[PDB]
Amino acid sequence: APTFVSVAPGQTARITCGEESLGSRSVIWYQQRPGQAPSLIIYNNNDRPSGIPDRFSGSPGSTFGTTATLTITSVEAGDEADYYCHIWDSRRPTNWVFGEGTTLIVLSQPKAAPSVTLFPPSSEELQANKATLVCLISDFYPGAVTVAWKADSSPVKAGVETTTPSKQSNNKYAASSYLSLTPEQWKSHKSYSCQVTHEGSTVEKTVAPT
Amino acid sequence: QVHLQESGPGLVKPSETLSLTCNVSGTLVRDNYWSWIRQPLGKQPEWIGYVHDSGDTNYNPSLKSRVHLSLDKSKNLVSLRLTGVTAADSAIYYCATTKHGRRIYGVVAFKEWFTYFYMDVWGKGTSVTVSSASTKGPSVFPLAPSSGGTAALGCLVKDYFPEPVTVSWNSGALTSGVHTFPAVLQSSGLYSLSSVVTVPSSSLGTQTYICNVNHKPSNTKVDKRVEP
Amino acid sequence: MERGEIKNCSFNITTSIRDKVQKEYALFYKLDVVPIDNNNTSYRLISCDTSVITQACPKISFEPIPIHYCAPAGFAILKCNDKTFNGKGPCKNVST
Amino acid sequence: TRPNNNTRKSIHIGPGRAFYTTGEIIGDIRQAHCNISRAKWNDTLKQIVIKLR
Ligand SMILES: *[C@@H]1O[C@H](CO)[C@@H](O[C@@H]2O[C@H](CO)[C@@H](O[C@@H]3O[C@H](CO[C@H]4O[C@H](CO[C@H]5O[C@H](CO)[C@@H](O)[C@H](O)[C@@H]5O)[C@@H](O)[C@H](O[C@H]5O[C@H](CO)[C@@H](O)[C@H](O)[C@@H]5O[C@H]5O[C@H](CO)[C@@H](O)[C@H](O)[C@@H]5O)[C@@H]4O)[C@@H](O)[C@H](O[C@H]4O[C@H](CO)[C@@H](O)[C@H](O)[C@@H]4O[C@H]4O[C@H](CO)[C@@H](O)[C@H](O)[C@@H]4O[C@H]4O[C@H](CO)[C@@H](O)[C@H](O)[C@@H]4O)[C@@H]3O)[C@H](O)[C@H]2NC(C)=O)[C@H](O)[C@H]1NC(C)=O
Ligand SMILES: *[C@@H]1O[C@H](CO)[C@@H](O[C@@H]2O[C@H](CO)[C@@H](O[C@@H]3O[C@H](CO[C@H]4O[C@H](CO[C@H]5O[C@H](CO)[C@@H](O)[C@H](O)[C@@H]5O)[C@@H](O)[C@H](O[C@H]5O[C@H](CO)[C@@H](O)[C@H](O)[C@@H]5O)[C@@H]4O)[C@@H](O)[C@H](O[C@H]4O[C@H](CO)[C@@H](O)[C@H](O)[C@@H]4O[C@H]4O[C@H](CO)[C@@H](O)[C@H](O)[C@@H]4O[C@H]4O[C@H](CO)[C@@H](O)[C@H](O)[C@@H]4O)[C@@H]3O)[C@H](O)[C@H]2NC(C)=O)[C@H](O)[C@H]1NC(C)=O
Ligand SMILES: *[C@@H]1O[C@H](CO)[C@@H](O[C@@H]2O[C@H](CO)[C@@H](O[C@@H]3O[C@H](CO[C@H]4O[C@H](CO[C@H]5O[C@H](CO)[C@@H](O)[C@H](O)[C@@H]5O)[C@@H](O)[C@H](O)[C@@H]4O)[C@@H](O)[C@H](O[C@H]4O[C@H](CO)[C@@H](O)[C@H](O)[C@@H]4O[C@H]4O[C@H](CO)[C@@H](O)[C@H](O)[C@@H]4O)[C@@H]3O)[C@H](O)[C@H]2NC(C)=O)[C@H](O)[C@H]1NC(C)=O
Ligand SMILES: *[C@@H]1O[C@H](CO)[C@@H](O[C@@H]2O[C@H](CO)[C@@H](O[C@@H]3O[C@H](CO[C@H]4O[C@H](CO[C@H]5O[C@H](CO)[C@@H](O)[C@H](O)[C@@H]5O)[C@@H](O)[C@H](O[C@H]5O[C@H](CO)[C@@H](O)[C@H](O)[C@@H]5O[C@H]5O[C@H](CO)[C@@H](O)[C@H](O)[C@@H]5O)[C@@H]4O)[C@@H](O)[C@H](O)[C@@H]3O)[C@H](O)[C@H]2NC(C)=O)[C@H](O)[C@H]1NC(C)=O
Ligand SMILES: *[C@@H]1O[C@H](CO)[C@@H](O[C@@H]2O[C@H](CO)[C@@H](O[C@@H]3O[C@H](CO[C@H]4O[C@H](CO[C@H]5O[C@H](CO)[C@@H](O)[C@H](O)[C@@H]5O[C@H]5O[C@H](CO)[C@@H](O)[C@H](O)[C@@H]5O)[C@@H](O)[C@H](O[C@H]5O[C@H](CO)[C@@H](O)[C@H](O)[C@@H]5O)[C@@H]4O)[C@@H](O)[C@H](O)[C@@H]3O)[C@H](O)[C@H]2NC(C)=O)[C@H](O)[C@H]1NC(C)=O
Ligand SMILES: *[C@@H]1O[C@H](CO)[C@@H](O[C@@H]2O[C@H](CO)[C@@H](O[C@@H]3O[C@H](CO)[C@@H](O)[C@H](O[C@H]4O[C@H](CO)[C@@H](O)[C@H](O)[C@@H]4O)[C@@H]3O)[C@H](O)[C@H]2NC(C)=O)[C@H](O)[C@H]1NC(C)=O
Ligand SMILES: *[C@@H]1O[C@H](CO)[C@@H](O)[C@H](O)[C@H]1NC(C)=O
Repeated sequence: APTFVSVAPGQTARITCGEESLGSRSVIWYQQRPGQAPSLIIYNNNDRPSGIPDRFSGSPGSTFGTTATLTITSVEAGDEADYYCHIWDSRRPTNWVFGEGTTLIVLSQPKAAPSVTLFPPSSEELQANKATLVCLISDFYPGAVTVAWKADSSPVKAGVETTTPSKQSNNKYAASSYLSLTPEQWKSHKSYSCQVTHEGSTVEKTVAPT
Repeated sequence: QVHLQESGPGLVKPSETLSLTCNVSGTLVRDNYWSWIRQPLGKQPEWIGYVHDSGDTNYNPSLKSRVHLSLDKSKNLVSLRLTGVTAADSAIYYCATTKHGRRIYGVVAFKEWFTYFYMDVWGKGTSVTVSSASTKGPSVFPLAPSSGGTAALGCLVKDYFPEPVTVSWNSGALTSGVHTFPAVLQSSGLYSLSSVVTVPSSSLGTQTYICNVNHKPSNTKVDKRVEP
Repeated sequence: MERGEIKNCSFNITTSIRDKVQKEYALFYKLDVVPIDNNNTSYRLISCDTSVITQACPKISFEPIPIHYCAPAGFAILKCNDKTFNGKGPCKNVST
Repeated sequence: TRPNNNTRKSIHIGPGRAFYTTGEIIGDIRQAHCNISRAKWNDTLKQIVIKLR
């Protein structure tokens, strides 16, 4: 389910999952931080292993005609993740693929402007008749940004390969961009520029040949 | 302390068998019920099957005809073997202990109970790619840090197949300010990334800096000194 | 006890009205029902072909209300007021 | 007890009459049974045998 509830800090999140119940179920929950192994959250329906606080709680698998609801009380920053279900119903057979990745997102984040660090083709790379420019964009919120390249006040059409902002371990995001050239193009223009958008505030770094 | 880690090949052609392994540490391999899990990028985790020392070994119904699991007392691992792979099989494969419980709802005397499993602590994750194309090791070039008391510095890794690549700064000694950026899949079907650190201007005394790069699928090991 | 004691069955019937053959689905017990020929997906009610089944109205109740047999006039009903009576034979503590 | 929580379903064969059946089962599916103390029962069987003898 492409679903995502949005909550404020010190407020309650109702993140439901799975189809509706039939018999007595036992629904194990999981948490998935971006790029990390899914830590276990709850078993069977409300008890939890070591490390999980009392903020976490789930639907008692003892009612029929009810989805699995996971409650996160007074949410904070770190609670942001992709949550899943492992549904074990008495009448419906074994679930080998997990539930829906309900994405919990908090509402009160400080907007953050990025940290661009432009880099020219290294002296070593040009020894092999190849040129590549790099624009590393770090720690910004939210994760959406339009990168623009300019060769001395002139838009660069191709050779540009911008990534998609992948989430940092913190609430921030981080993305990267490359401008492939030829050495001849590189030392031709007096400078190349990497304009980047917050989005909202444009900002640029500029690098020149020596 | 108890933990574990798994390993793999990274890339495999459509034919042949995907073989994996999973080290164990802190507890014995017999005592636990073991389970392998795979998850594609973005998609939900998919239980593959479980296993115990006795040979008590059942699989996912879908992939049942292909998957073949096993253990070992000597090496103490979890040995998966997925035969007849496919593009769809490209995913990251996790290793995890499993704890079991009884869920009696009716009367234990005549069944009326179901037995459920949950996996308490996972591995790190092993990447798998299923592509026709063959492997390339990266081309590694260092960046140019310079041009008061603040500064930044980096290292560029490019043109390789498949993901992932490992990068550690100065043999893992340096850590603060290190920000390895995600790769980019170039139009010619090759990934490329970079790593970057922030060191202040205090760096006259030949501050040895070396970005160690490891692309296991091509067994290549490249390290490079960055100096203005 | 997992041979199929509760069974989910379908069948076509004409409603209150002869202008609707409604394919209806209902539940039955393995005893209450009996198969035909090869065990296909087909069954028939346990005694439908050989008997007349009558649905007892739900309004009625089978609760066992106690009952006394009051005797008519010019007659009498006697009792054995003994503790341990054989069932057959002479009584001693008798009453009307 | 019959542990199952059943739902009534009136299918009207008509005209002014319907045939009721279980529409569904709200919850788990279970078996009917009867509980009796085996101590009480077999100590009762002791009462019987001596008067059977
Ligand atoms: C004829 O004769 C037959 C045979 O004799 C008889 O058959 C019996 O039928 C009954 C039902 O008709 C059936 O009862 C079920 O029993 C299930 C198993 O219970 C036993 O095991 C558990 C688990 O054991 C493990 O864990 C223990 C630690 O807790 C550990 O000690 C064990 O070693 C083992 O590792 C055990 O916890 C139970 O002990 C509780 O129950 C005893 C009574 O049996 C009681 O004396 C104990 O004190 C203890 O009570 C505590 O817990 C209850 C809550 O469970 C509290 O209310 C008390 O105040 C105490 O704190 C048993 O030893 C059991 O799982 C079933 O109950 C769950 O399932 C039904 C539906 O499946 C639900 O409706 C229930 O509400 C309940 O659901 C809760 O628990 C499950 C899983 O635990 C969760 O998934 C649910 O979400 C829910 O949990 C939530 O709510 C609770 C509060 O309710 C809360 O605490 C949680 O945090 C959470 O928020 C059900 O009771 C029995 O198995 C069956 N067979 C036998 C042999 O008895 C017939 O009945 C007879 N018929 C007639 C007509 O006489
Ligand atoms: C004996 O055998 C017989 C023979 O089969 C059995 O007979 C069956 O009996 C049952 C009930 O006893 C009948 O019920 C049907 O239920 C389904 C339920 O749909 C669910 O599944 C959908 C698909 O699931 C997918 O995903 C799951 C995993 O999650 C997977 O397992 C599955 O394979 C599949 O891949 C879901 O999409 C659906 O969820 C939807 O709604 C959620 C909110 O509740 C929402 O969160 C979801 O995102 C999603 O949007 C649900 O969970 C019904 O589909 C079916 O009929 C509906 O659909 C048809 C079209 O196909 C439509 O014409 C019907 O009118 C009806 O649609 C309305 O009713 C639904 C609820 O009944 C409702 O969910 C719909 O949204 C829709 O709602 C409309 O009406 C309501 C008022 O009622 C109104 O408020 C709304 O605004 C809207 O206007 C039935 O309901 C079977 O039909 C029946 N089969 C046959 C062949 O007779 C019998 O059960 C057996 N006996 C026993 C004891 O087992
Ligand atoms: C007809 O039905 C009857 C009923 O089932 C059958 O006879 C039954 O047989 C049972 C044994 O199989 C027997 O149970 C034993 O009872 C003894 C005494 O019972 C009372 O006391 C115990 C303990 O309570 C104590 O503690 C409290 C405080 O907590 C005090 O207040 C008490 O005064 C006591 O001091 C209670 O549990 C009971 O409910 C009664 O109150 C017990 O001694 C006995 O325990 C063990 O020791 C016995 C030897 O001393 C031994 O014979 C018995 O087998 C027990 O052995 C234990 O250890 C072994 C090995 O580890 C283990 O395998 C066992 O499972 C057990 O744990 C039992 O509790 C019933 O009392 C008895 N009932 C009747 C009415 O006679 C009869 O067979 C059957 N007939 C037929 C033909 O089927
Ligand atoms: C009341 O309740 C009933 C039960 O719930 C409901 O019954 C349903 O009724 C509908 C019709 O209203 C059915 O749909 C029709 O199905 C027809 C299937 O016919 C097949 O069987 C014929 C005879 O049976 C032979 O074959 C079976 C195979 O299982 C054997 O078991 C038998 O012993 C016997 O041997 C057969 O004559 C028929 O014809 C095909 O084969 C011959 C021979 O080769 C060909 O010459 C012919 O051309 C047919 O083949 C071609 O045509 C069919 C057309 O559909 C193609 O599929 C086929 O691939 C090929 O191209 C065939 O073998 C079908 O012909 C009809 O067109 C309808 O589709 C439901 O099947 C039936 N079941 C259920 C559960 O619904 C009823 O609906 C319900 N009514 C109310 C009031 O709701
Ligand atoms: C619809 O459903 C009905 C009812 O379910 C079916 O009705 C049957 O209809 C067929 C029609 O042909 C009748 O078959 C006859 O079978 C005669 C031989 O039967 C002998 O072998 C049987 C094999 O069963 C064994 O194996 C299964 C698993 O494979 C076990 O579950 C089962 O318990 C048996 O295991 C024992 O035996 C094996 C060796 O075979 C050992 O290795 C094991 O360790 C076990 O010891 C067997 O079941 C038969 O038992 C019957 O007879 C003995 C007396 O000899 C009696 O004591 C038993 O209680 C039981 O009644 C038997 O040994 C064959 O000779 C004859 O020609 C005919 O084919 C069958 O009798 C019908 N059954 C009933 C109950 O009526 C119907 O088939 C089905 N239809 C469809 C389309 O699905
Ligand atoms: C032959 O059979 C008859 C009939 O069974 C039998 O007579 C019965 O005797 C008993 C007493 O032995 C009577 O029981 C009494 O009933 C009256 C009401 O009918 C009660 O008031 C009595 O209660 C007394 O005891 C209580 C105990 O605490 C007190 O609370 C109370 O205040 C009273 O003191 C008592 O229950 C019984 O009614 C009669 N039955 C009839 C029909 O008369 C007779 O004994 C048998 N004879 C032989 C030789 O077997
Ligand atoms: C598992 O750990 C052992 C050391 O105990 C090591 O020899 C082995 O190579 C490891 N396996 C993998 C796949 O790294």
